[PDB]
Amino acid sequence: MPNFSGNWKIIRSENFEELLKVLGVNVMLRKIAVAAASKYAVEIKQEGDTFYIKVSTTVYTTEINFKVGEEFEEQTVDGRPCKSLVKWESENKMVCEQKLLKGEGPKTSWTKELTNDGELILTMTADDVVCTQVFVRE
Repeated sequence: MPNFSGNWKIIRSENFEELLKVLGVNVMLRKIAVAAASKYAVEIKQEGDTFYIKVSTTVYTTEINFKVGEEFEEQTVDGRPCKSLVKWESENKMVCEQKLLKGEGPKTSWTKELTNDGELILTMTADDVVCTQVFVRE
């Protein structure tokens, strides 16, 4: 039945550069990351509380597996290892809070939401700054 499961292709990406900036990515790389971000695809397999997610661009791909409620390890957007915990927020929104394994750094989090008109909305936060990316079904 229609849920988060499927194959998504980004259609819009607001605030990406500003986010990477908070994470101390230099300008040339930020510019390249913005370019790479327009080929963000996401594959989601969802069964109940349980999530498989492949995010990729042209040259890079990552997979996460999580169950809502259960702690799991992943990377932040700037690729630092962190412990992550996802909770539902309503029927079709989950929110994930992160804490770093080693080190100090910015407060990061992310959210995924299925909208009523069939878009997948992703937000990623670093302190005061919130990136938003919209996807549609491949």
